[PDB]
Amino acid sequence: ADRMSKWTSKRGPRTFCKGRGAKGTGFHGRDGKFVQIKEMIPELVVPELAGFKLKPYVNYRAPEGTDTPLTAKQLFLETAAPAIEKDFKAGTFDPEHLEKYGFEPTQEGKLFQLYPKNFPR
Amino acid sequence: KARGNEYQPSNIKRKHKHGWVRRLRTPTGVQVILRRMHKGRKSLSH
Amino acid sequence: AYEWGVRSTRKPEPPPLDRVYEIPGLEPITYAGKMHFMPGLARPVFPPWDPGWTHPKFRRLPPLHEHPLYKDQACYVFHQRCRLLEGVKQALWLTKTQLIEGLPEKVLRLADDPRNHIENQDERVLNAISHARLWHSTEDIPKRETYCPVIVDSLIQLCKSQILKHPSLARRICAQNNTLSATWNRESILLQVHGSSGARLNAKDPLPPVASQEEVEATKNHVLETFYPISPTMGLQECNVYDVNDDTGFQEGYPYPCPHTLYFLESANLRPRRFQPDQLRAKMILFAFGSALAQARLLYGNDSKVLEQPVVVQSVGTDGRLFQFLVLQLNTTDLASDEGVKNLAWVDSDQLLYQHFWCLPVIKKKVVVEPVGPIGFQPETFRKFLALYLHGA
Amino acid sequence: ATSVSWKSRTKYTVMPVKMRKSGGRNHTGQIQVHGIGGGHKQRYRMIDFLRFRPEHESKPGPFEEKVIAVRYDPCRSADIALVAGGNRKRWIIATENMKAGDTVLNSDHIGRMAVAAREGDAHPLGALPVGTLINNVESEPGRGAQYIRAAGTCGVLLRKVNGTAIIQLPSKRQMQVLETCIATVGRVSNVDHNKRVIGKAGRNRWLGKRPNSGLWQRKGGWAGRKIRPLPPMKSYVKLP
Amino acid sequence: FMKYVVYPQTFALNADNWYQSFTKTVFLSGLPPTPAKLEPEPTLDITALREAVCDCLLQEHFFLRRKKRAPVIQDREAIASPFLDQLVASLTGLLSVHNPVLAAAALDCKRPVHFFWLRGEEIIPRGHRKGRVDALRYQINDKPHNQIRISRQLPEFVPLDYSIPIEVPVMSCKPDKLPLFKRQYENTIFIGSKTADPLCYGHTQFHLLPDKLKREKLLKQNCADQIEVVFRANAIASLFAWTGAQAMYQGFWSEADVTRPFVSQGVITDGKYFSFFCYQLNTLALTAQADQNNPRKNICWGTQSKPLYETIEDNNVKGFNDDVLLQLVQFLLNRPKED
RNA sequence: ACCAAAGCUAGCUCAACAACAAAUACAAAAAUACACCAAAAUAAAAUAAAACAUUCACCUAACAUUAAAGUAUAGGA
RNA sequence: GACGAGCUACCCAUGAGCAGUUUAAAAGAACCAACUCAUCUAUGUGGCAAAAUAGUGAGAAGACUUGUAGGUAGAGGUGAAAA
RNA sequence: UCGCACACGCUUACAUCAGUAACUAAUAAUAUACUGAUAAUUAACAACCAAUAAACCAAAACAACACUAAAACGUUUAUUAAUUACAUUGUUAACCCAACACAGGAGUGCACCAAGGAAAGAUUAAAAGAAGUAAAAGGAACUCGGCAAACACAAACCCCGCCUGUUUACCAAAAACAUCACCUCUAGCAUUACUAGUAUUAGAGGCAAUGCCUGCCCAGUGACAAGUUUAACGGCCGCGGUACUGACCGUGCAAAGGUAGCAUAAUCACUUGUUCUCCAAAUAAGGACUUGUAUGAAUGGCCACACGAGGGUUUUACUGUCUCUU
RNA sequence: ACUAUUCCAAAAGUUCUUAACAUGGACUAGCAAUUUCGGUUGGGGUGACC
Ligand SMILES: [Mg+2]
Ligand SMILES: [Mg+2]
Ligand SMILES: [Mg+2]
Ligand SMILES: [Mg+2]
Ligand SMILES: [Mg+2]
Ligand SMILES: [Mg+2]
Ligand SMILES: [Mg+2]
Ligand SMILES: [Mg+2]
Ligand SMILES: [Mg+2]
Ligand SMILES: [Mg+2]
Ligand SMILES: [Mg+2]
Ligand SMILES: [Mg+2]
Ligand SMILES: [Mg+2]
Ligand SMILES: [Mg+2]
Ligand SMILES: [Mg+2]
Ligand SMILES: [Mg+2]
Ligand SMILES: [Mg+2]
Ligand SMILES: [Mg+2]
Ligand SMILES: [Mg+2]
Ligand SMILES: [Mg+2]
Ligand SMILES: [Mg+2]
Ligand SMILES: [Mg+2]
Ligand SMILES: [Mg+2]
Ligand SMILES: [Mg+2]
Ligand SMILES: [Mg+2]
Ligand SMILES: [Mg+2]
Ligand SMILES: [Mg+2]
Ligand SMILES: [Mg+2]
Ligand SMILES: [Mg+2]
Ligand SMILES: [Mg+2]
Ligand SMILES: [Mg+2]
Ligand SMILES: [Mg+2]
Ligand SMILES: [Mg+2]
Ligand SMILES: [Mg+2]
Ligand SMILES: [Mg+2]
Ligand SMILES: [Mg+2]
Ligand SMILES: [Mg+2]
Ligand SMILES: [Mg+2]
Ligand SMILES: [Mg+2]
Ligand SMILES: [Mg+2]
Ligand SMILES: [Mg+2]
Ligand SMILES: [Mg+2]
Ligand SMILES: [Mg+2]
Ligand SMILES: [Mg+2]
Ligand SMILES: [Mg+2]
Ligand SMILES: [Mg+2]
Ligand SMILES: [Mg+2]
Ligand SMILES: [Mg+2]
Ligand SMILES: [Mg+2]
Ligand SMILES: [Mg+2]
Ligand SMILES: [Mg+2]
Ligand SMILES: [Mg+2]
Ligand SMILES: [Mg+2]
Ligand SMILES: [Mg+2]
Ligand SMILES: [Mg+2]
Ligand SMILES: [Mg+2]
Ligand SMILES: [Mg+2]
Ligand SMILES: [Mg+2]
Ligand SMILES: [Mg+2]
Ligand SMILES: [Mg+2]
Ligand SMILES: [Mg+2]
Ligand SMILES: [Mg+2]
Ligand SMILES: [Mg+2]
Ligand SMILES: [Mg+2]
Repeated sequence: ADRMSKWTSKRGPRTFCKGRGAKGTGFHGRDGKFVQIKEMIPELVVPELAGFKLKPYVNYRAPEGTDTPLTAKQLFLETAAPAIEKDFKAGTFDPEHLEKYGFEPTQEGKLFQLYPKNFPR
Repeated sequence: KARGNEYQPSNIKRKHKHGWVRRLRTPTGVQVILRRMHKGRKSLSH
Repeated sequence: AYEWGVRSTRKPEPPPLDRVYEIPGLEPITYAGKMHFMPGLARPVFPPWDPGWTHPKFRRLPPLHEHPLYKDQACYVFHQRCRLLEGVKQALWLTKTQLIEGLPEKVLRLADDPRNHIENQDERVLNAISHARLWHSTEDIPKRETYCPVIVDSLIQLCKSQILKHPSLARRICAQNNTLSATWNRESILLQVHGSSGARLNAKDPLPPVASQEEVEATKNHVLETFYPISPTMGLQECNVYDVNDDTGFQEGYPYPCPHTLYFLESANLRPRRFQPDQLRAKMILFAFGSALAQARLLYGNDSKVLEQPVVVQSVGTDGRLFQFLVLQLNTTDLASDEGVKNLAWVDSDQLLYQHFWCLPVIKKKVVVEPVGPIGFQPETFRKFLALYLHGA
Repeated sequence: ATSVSWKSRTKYTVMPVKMRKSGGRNHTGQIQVHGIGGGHKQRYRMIDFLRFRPEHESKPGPFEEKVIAVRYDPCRSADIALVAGGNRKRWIIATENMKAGDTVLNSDHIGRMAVAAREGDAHPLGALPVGTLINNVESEPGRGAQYIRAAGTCGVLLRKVNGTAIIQLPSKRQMQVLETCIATVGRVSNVDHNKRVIGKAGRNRWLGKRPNSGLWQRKGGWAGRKIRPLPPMKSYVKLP
Repeated sequence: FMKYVVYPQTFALNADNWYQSFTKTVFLSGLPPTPAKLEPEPTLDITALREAVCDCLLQEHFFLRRKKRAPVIQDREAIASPFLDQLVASLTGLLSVHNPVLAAAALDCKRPVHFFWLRGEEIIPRGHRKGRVDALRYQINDKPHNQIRISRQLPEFVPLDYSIPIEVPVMSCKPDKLPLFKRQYENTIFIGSKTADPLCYGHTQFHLLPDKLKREKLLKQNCADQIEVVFRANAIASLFAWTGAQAMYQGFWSEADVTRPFVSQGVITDGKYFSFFCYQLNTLALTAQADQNNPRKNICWGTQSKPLYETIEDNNVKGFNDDVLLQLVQFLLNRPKED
């Protein structure tokens, strides 16, 4: 008997199989042969690094900065505000359709939706 | 004949009798879980 | 009417609906709001669930009537594994045929020819028996599923060795597991043999009809036996969706178009798993009949006529220890009537190859009484076997 | 805790079906009935006790069927016959001399003139003669037969009253039924079942039977030879 | 005791060099020296055999209808196996009319070839037996698609003392890194037939390649040369066992060595592509004991991989190579020397 | 002379006032497939009565506090 | 009032073993291994051991041994009754 | 000479290099078990790994064919089954359950060595104790008893069980229990037991096969339906007179008055009953006799086969049990 | 308490009937529950006595 130690695939019988938490890539086949779905395998999207200047570290005498965490409002000001005052001043403002400023009424259309959060990272 | 060897270890048996699942399946077992939480046991159950 | 369910098993009936569904105009407040069960809340009812897009695997099986090929006419299917109650009798009535005891005499004279035997016959056949029954397996006592096809194929190989003396035998090609679909009408009842037999030997050249016209005309007089209490249909599989088309395992213009010999193996270990030697005979009669009707409607067509050029097929069938030989001459494409001229079937049944075998020396009172090997050998059975192989040349 | 009965299958089949035997336990795991356990492994054959059972509801009339084979059954004392007709096979309980390659009649039809019974003949009682030997007898018409199934036993039709049969069960208790009900005419198979002798305790265990207890008791008041006048007659006739 | 199961068909990186290491085999590209001693036999019809071969190919890939498969992936394993069998079966009668040896023969259909042998040495790393010395053991369990069995031995391709500049590759590793696994169970030496059989000698074999080892799968895996090697490896295994069995069956073993070199042939097949092999076994002693001073080696000659046909379309076979048929006939025409 | 010995802190007592994140009920910590869910029935006895049978305060509830009062009453009285 | 049938009693599924010899016989038959029990003696008695060791013994195709996995719970279970 | 592997179960105890004054080893030496650092078992073996209809009555036992207890195991036809390199997971050990680095408990496949292993830290050669070998003459004279031991390993007769089986794990393996058989009672019937059964069946018990039998008693107490039952609980006699005994007679009392057997018994006491056999001698053993006033008939009586690690007695043979020890 | 019995009531009906459930109140058993088993005594018991 061991109470304290955690339960792993290594402790049990033959029949006990528990993955260590790697993610499942497929389903079982007809013949019993195992089937992978090309769309369940995470595909890393990597830019070409050669062309650009950036480094893992920074110069020491290079300055830090005044620390401003990004707020919803700041964002609204940088993006939405200028166009908004532009078209209310023109008087062409339409409170009905805000889509020209970048607002999205509901998220199910687009690829990566924020609230149900479709994407890993 | 000679005694004291009584416990023949089986994992399927260990977890089927004292397993977390099995406790939850019964009101009484829940009471157990609780009683153990209230005493702050490291191990709630197998 | 004692019913066959047990209430204790039958899937539990719905819990009687909470009484707040008994009140007209009233809104039962349910836990559907919390998406999990709660006590104290009335229980919700839910729409039959419709995942608007249908996943192929997880969906509720298509109800059977829905199918395009579905027909309302009851069709009795016969396939590889169907068991007939009265084997040869039923077989014949379905087939509108008459059986004769011996093989055709042509094949006989083939068999008995001093010329057509191998180099050392008994040596070779005994060695094929011993190999298949013992020598081919790692373990002492091999099972039937291995050794049966081994013996049949070893026979086939001893006969393939004759191509040197009789080089007309290059005209043949073997085929495994062949879709065969044969649909015909017999006396208001629709019968289709549909499925795969084990092994087909196809010939490039058709087979010469073995019945003299006297046989044909005398067959016209024969009264079919009737088994009253039993419908002729018993032992078949009723079906509401089928295709009526005449198919043999091949497309148009096949280089070895003409079915020659069919090979039916009984490979099972359990007794009741195999066929009784009678039902076997039936099964291969119907199937041989199929192989025949296929070509019949290929070279001539669906029209119901009596044949000016009689079809002939063969079948062998096996325990691996016991054989059934059969030759089938198709004479008629109209079977709806019972009263016409009938096809002919020769059947040599229950031809014992060897009596019994011993893989271990059988020992009594510290002596070896019986050595290992076969008890009894019938060169007769093989003679006929080779014979059926050799019939084209 | 809970257990499920093996007895769940809906389709009639002739093919022998595997079953889990329970020595003496109820669905709880308690022991209801002592003494049972450790039989030999047994398959169960599905027995049609409703002898007149029209195959297709389209053609209603009186049957004939054929005896294909007669086999030993583990479940009952009786020998069973595998009988087929039309497109169906069914096991029914075999009368004493029923043998393979045979013809057996079923009829629900009641004629005035009665009839001459072969053994395997299944008939409405009221259409039988008044001294016949009967078995596999049904209680209420359409129900399926319950009474008189055991090996070597047979009942007897006594008289016919008011469109109702009176018969005599093997306990020698008499039973009052509608005449409309089906019974088979004869005695059940294997009539020497009585005289079989279990040779050794073993055979008794082979039957699935565990020893009596070893607790010694005194015989209570209930013991003795009791002499009772016969119990009155069972009437399944429901009065208007 | 404990042994390594050596599979013929393998996903291992370079199996060839490894199996040479095991078996004491030396690999020679190109077919064995042509035995110019041939009599003027080749009266053979290449049109009749083009006919015969494409009969099978077409029955399989076109005419013959199977109960419809939902995959549509048209498994090359279930596709080729019947073509292969029916091909050997067909060709046998035909070429045997010229070469009667094959009339007396028995054709083996998917049946096991087993072999068991000792090689090399080990100081055992772990266990309570740690530090002790143990022989390394291997067992080949094989199930060739077809074999051919005869009542007399086939002629040696070179003498028994014949030597080559090329030396057997010594891998620096334990075989586990291949990967290889130790699993012990009954050790069988088997030819496909028990010792009692009148046919003690193998002619050729036919190995259909399993699905894992398809070409396409290999090029998907970023595997290039492997396509060739997969073939190689297989031969060097099966053939070896095939030969060894025979030797063992004749009473030879690691301490009796061998008097007369043993030879068999093999044909390895992806349903489209072929390769042709010859094994001449010389040394049966791979036991370090007999091995220390032992000069001789075991040899396999083999064919570069190669297609039969190209792209069957609508009952026609477009691409075709007689070369294939020619070496096939070569093999199938091989004879026991006569006295 | 060994073994030993001494420290005053850790906290306690009584009383007033009023690290995400993943994963977790498959054999918990295992992303992913077709169902079912859920439920309640007086507290008892030890003990007092010198035994034990009716009865035996507190033991559930809130209601406090100073009295009326150990009174009216209830009790194998 | 919880907790226990991984020991043991009894089932329920589900696997597995029984060589040789004698026998017309796989017959709760004989002989005798593995296996299973535990007769009789001697050791042992804070033991090697909270019931063992050595000899010696009965059974050994059966009401036989045994694996894994379920089942019955104390006012009860289970029992070829020894509370 | 208990070896290799697997399952189960154990968890790093395995591997390499370095350390050990002390801690583990019940001592040391050194290291599979103490310490530290660093590594490590790689999938083809194994786990994961489809449904719904439909035909199929027909055992495994080298399976020819049968036996009775009636026996697990899947083929094919049809309907749909995400189609696509590589999924995930177990792979070390000298190991586990007994508080121990325990003479014990531990399933399967192969082997009897090709594998594994050491009974003795060093001497001495007292007593006593343990285990073993041998012993003159004698051969059970020992002793509760031939227990143990033996160059023996044979016969016989009894009581009790009929038999193979089971029982008090750890003081009882039996004459207890069970059991084939025989017998009573209770049951006329349907979806979870009994039972997918139906009175030749199924339950509550009794007594123990076979063979011969099983006598009389319903008043009491039950039990059943006032009446009936003992193969239900339970019972089954006096007191005098007569040819030492009493067939016969008187009279009373009971529901009936104990029969057939059997008998000093595994049967209160008397009691080492009387006599015959066995022995030189027997409170033993067997045979008879027998009122046992307390035997006795399914709470079973009586013989009898086979059987018994049951309990007694004889003989053969054998011996260190013993003379009497060495 | 419970399991069966038998009954009056209650409920539904007929002008006195009862199918399964089923309540109150009785009865008869089975299965059972709570509790006790006095003192003296030339030790206790039996006797005798209080
Ligand atoms: Mg613990
Ligand atoms: Mg595990
Ligand atoms: Mg494990
Ligand atoms: Mg393991
Ligand atoms: Mg413990
Ligand atoms: Mg155990
Ligand atoms: Mg039964
Ligand atoms: Mg009984
Ligand atoms: Mg009893
Ligand atoms: Mg947590
Ligand atoms: Mg009390
Ligand atoms: Mg008190
Ligand atoms: Mg007190
Ligand atoms: Mg109280
Ligand atoms: Mg258990
Ligand atoms: Mg045996
Ligand atoms: Mg025996
Ligand atoms: Mg001794
Ligand atoms: Mg013995
Ligand atoms: Mg014996
Ligand atoms: Mg359990
Ligand atoms: Mg519990
Ligand atoms: Mg028991
Ligand atoms: Mg007792
Ligand atoms: Mg007692
Ligand atoms: Mg541990
Ligand atoms: Mg130390
Ligand atoms: Mg290992
Ligand atoms: Mg010492
Ligand atoms: Mg001494
Ligand atoms: Mg001594
Ligand atoms: Mg002496
Ligand atoms: Mg004496
Ligand atoms: Mg004395
Ligand atoms: Mg004496
Ligand atoms: Mg003795
Ligand atoms: Mg001695
Ligand atoms: Mg005595
Ligand atoms: Mg006994
Ligand atoms: Mg026995
Ligand atoms: Mg004891
Ligand atoms: Mg015991
Ligand atoms: Mg004892
Ligand atoms: Mg008796
Ligand atoms: Mg007894
Ligand atoms: Mg009375
Ligand atoms: Mg007398
Ligand atoms: Mg007498
Ligand atoms: Mg006495
Ligand atoms: Mg008496
Ligand atoms: Mg009596
Ligand atoms: Mg009595
Ligand atoms: Mg008694
Ligand atoms: Mg008595
Ligand atoms: Mg006897
Ligand atoms: Mg004895
Ligand atoms: Mg005994
Ligand atoms: Mg015994
Ligand atoms: Mg009280
Ligand atoms: Mg007193
Ligand atoms: Mg007193
Ligand atoms: Mg006194
Ligand atoms: Mg005194
Ligand atoms: Mg007194």
